[PDB]
Amino acid sequence: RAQERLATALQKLEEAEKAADESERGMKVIENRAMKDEEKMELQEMQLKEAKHIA
Amino acid sequence: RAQERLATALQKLEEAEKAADESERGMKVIENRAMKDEEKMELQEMQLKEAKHIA
Amino acid sequence: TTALVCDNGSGLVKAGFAGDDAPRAVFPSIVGRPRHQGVMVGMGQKDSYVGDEAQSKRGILTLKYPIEHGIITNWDDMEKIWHHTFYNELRVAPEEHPTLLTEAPLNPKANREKMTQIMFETFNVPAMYVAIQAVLSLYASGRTTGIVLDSGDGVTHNVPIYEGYALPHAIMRLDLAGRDLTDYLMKILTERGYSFVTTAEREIVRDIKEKLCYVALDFENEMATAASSSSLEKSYELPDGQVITIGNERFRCPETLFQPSFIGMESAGIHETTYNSIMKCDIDIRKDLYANNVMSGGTTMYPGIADRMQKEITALAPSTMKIKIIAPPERKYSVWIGGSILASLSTFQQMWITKQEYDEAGPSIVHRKCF
Amino acid sequence: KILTERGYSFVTTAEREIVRDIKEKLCYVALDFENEMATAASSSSLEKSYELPDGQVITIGNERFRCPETLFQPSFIGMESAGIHETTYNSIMKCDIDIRKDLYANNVMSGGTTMYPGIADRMQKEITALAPSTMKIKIIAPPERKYSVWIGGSILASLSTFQQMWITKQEYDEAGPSIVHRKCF
Amino acid sequence: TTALVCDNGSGLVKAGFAGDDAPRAVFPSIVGRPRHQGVMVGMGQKDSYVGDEAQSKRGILTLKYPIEHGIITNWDDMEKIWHHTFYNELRVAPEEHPTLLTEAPLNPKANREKMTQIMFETFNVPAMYVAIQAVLSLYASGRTTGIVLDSGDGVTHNVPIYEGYALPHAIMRLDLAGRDLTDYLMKILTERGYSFVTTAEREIVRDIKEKLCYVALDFENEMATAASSSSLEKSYELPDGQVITIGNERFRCPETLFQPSFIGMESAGIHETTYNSIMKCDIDIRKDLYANNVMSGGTTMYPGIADRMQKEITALAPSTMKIKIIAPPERKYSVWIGGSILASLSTFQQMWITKQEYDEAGPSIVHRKCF
Ligand SMILES: Nc1ncnc2c1ncn2[C@@H]1O[C@H](COP(=O)(O)OP(=O)(O)O)[C@@H](O)[C@H]1O
Ligand SMILES: Nc1ncnc2c1ncn2[C@@H]1O[C@H](COP(=O)(O)OP(=O)(O)O)[C@@H](O)[C@H]1O
Repeated sequence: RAQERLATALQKLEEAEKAADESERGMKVIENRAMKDEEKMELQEMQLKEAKHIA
Repeated sequence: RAQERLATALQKLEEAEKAADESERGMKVIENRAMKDEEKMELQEMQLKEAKHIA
Repeated sequence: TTALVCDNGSGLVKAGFAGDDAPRAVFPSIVGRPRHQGVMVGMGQKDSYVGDEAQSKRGILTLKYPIEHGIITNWDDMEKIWHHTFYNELRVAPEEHPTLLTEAPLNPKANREKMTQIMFETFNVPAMYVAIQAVLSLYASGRTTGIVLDSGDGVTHNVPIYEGYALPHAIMRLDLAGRDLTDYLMKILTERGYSFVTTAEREIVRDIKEKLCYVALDFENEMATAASSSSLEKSYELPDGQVITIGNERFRCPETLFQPSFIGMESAGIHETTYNSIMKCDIDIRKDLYANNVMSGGTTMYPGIADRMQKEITALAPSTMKIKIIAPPERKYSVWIGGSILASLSTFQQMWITKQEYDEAGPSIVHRKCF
Repeated sequence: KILTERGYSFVTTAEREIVRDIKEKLCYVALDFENEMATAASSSSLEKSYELPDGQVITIGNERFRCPETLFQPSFIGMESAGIHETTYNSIMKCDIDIRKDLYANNVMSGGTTMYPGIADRMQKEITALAPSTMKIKIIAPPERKYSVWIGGSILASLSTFQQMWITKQEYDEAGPSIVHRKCF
Repeated sequence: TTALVCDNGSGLVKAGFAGDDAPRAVFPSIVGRPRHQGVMVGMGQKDSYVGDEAQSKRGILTLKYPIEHGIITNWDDMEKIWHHTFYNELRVAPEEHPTLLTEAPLNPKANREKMTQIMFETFNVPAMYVAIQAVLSLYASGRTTGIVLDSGDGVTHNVPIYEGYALPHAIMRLDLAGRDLTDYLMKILTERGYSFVTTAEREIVRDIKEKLCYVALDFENEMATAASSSSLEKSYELPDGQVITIGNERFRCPETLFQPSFIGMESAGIHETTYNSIMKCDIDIRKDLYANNVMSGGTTMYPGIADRMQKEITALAPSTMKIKIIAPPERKYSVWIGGSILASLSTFQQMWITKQEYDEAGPSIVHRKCF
């Protein structure tokens, strides 16, 4: 049984590491999109201001 | 050594899962924020439009 | 005809029809009354709102949950709640519908009795029945053994069941639940400068708790971390702007469930009461109970609670025992789901309490095996 | 536990002492459980009040004899073993047959838990129902029995034929704590 | 050497040396600045008066209490206050004097932190310490148990203490105090035609309150009486003659403390928060707490407040409990007195926060048990 749960711990360990790797390049792309939303909100907020002023 | 490496696998699995899931909470909230900034851009470019209209 | 399944609880009323897959109507179990005088004649303001109506009119009301810790204190507000449920949320004449009702274990018998009496007199149901929330929660999980840890908004009980048999002497009720966590959060939120005192803004604090809080896998490490870095701070928008930020609080608040000393209580933590309830049962059924720790109720919906719970109860139990924690993703409604399942049986259709039988034997009938 | 079903909740280790006082004052054994249950159901001549350390008097009825009844029906607390009377009778029956009459006649009773109003009478009734009919059942229940252990201890220690059963410091130094199990008992 | 005891509070700063019997210097904690321009050259008018100087120059200034509800908001005015205290009210070099500071419970931790930091940097004390006003108020009354109801000018808290132990989970802070009563009096004084709007004449109203108001043992009877007769009207002469009269107001104003609804607040009255704080405490210590309701702070100096308070809290408590209200005749300074007592101890002389220790550990040291 030691060999059994060793093998299980091993495999499940690496697959959960791979799942974390999926979630973490996902977190990389989502923080990239976070900065995307930062710059988009910045630009659009600026143009909102100039719109209000000109109006 | 089976049980010691098994304990290593357990703690690693667990902390990696918690990291994956906190990044998952982060991805939830950033998808939310992304849609948020999306409709933000929509409405504020729109008020820019009507500002240009009446301008 | 179909039966109704109204799970009162504190904080949230959950009603629906037996056999459905989820409670149809869900609304906060509060009653509000205006606390100013009103000046616009012809507005015809009613005198007491209820449910989501009150939750929306919060700004000018004073809200009062009519259930404190599983027990019903204001009976008139409770009757208002029930009447509003039946006639607006479900829009159903309760005269031709057996209704299922739930209550925590170890409650004042007068509570259950008066519940039965009001049900049969005011609303005049054809039949009714009162069930233990934890048994229903086990039903909804497809199990037949295992201890269940329900933790709603007012109370928190453990019920060990094995092969459908309950061990009553090992039931552990504990009066620490979501309302207490909300209050402790209101308290520790002062030390940043935020002051919520009104019964209205207690709801704001409840929302903050449901959104930002989480359980820490290791309290000391998270404390030291939040001290060093600032990667734990998150912001929040109040109903009038003025975004606020909370750090340490996010995991200090629900930590109470494991260290009740934070709010001055003396009883042991959640993991401790669970383990004790296990140890009270006979030795032959302890492995299965270790394997089948069900969890229900809205308070068990914190990000990370199952992992911390497993860690602790593993630290307490022997090493050669497999600890598992059954935490479904819809566990908030597990009690109502189990109630629907049970009421949908036919081997159950002879356990109801018939109006005639009540008229024959009085409210004392409930404690009898017409349970 | 059973005080909850009236609305009274004591959970603190402090107020466990309050509950112990309530038990020592109001509880009592009932000669016939079913009759007393039916009686408490019908009338209210059994309710007695009690003032807590902050006023707010409480009242208990059925509990007064539900609580100490456990000793005769341990199932109330989930234990499986037999009741007090039953274990007494069994202990009798395990003894040799020639000494059972005297044991029937000399049921001594001590300790503070045997200080309930009525416990001796119920005890006698039960153990009489178990034993044969031609045996005399008696129950020695002194009024100071709560201290009978200490009293007997003083009596024994005051003997002189006992002054050679002690365990001397020198002897223990010579033979280690294993000496106790030896006939230096 | 001697220790300093500065009890900031709102409304009134009171300072003195440890071991003394009463605070040497007592002056209003306000800062004034001229709001006109001034035309006489060579007059050399300074730019901001402080304390009694400002209270005398009221006519041409704009006064601004730098403490709102126990919390410090304008830190520069607070530093001005402290500096003026040390260098003019006491004529003492603060470099060689450990100072004792007070604050209400449940305050922003940043407040106390910045307090410590400024104390060690600007004034450069050798050591200091921050104490809870209510604990000191208990010290000054020779007690060691009993709940204390401090109510200064900005905040109002109850702190149940037993045998020298404090039960923090039962502390009840409430943000209704003398300033709010002053404002409510300013408001209801309009309905006689008297209009006070300036920050100067707010002080006039404060004096009117301190002189003519009182608590009514029974509100309805006193209302009906003032309606029928006129034996309750008393007059008062403003700083320019034009005597005024007030009737109903005399007891309508301080009644707020028992019916906070008068000013739109939702919390329960003073007696109610007291009784609730009692009930939150363990049952074994409730009789002593009932018997030792200490009071302090200037707001508890209304003629009749102790009798009304006893009446109410007796109506709430069981009948077989002895209610007593310890209301000394000097209770306004009980906090400072207790502070002097404590600072004068020697078993206390190792609880200070040494400047070396602070330099070693930074302002975060205060929350640490160097409390
Ligand atoms: N996502 C969440 N995280 C933490 N706590 C929650 C969450 N959702 C709800 N709660 C808490 O759970 C309570 C609802 O639990 P519920 O099962 O409805 O109680 P009851 O059974 O008494 O109705 C709410 O009062 C809320 O404070
Ligand atoms: N005789 C009195 N009657 C009623 N209220 C008073 C009286 N004297 C002072 N006060 C009020 O009490 C306040 C002073 O309380 P104090 O203990 O100085 O508060 P703090 O502790 O915040 O300095 C003043 O603002 C005043 O309004």
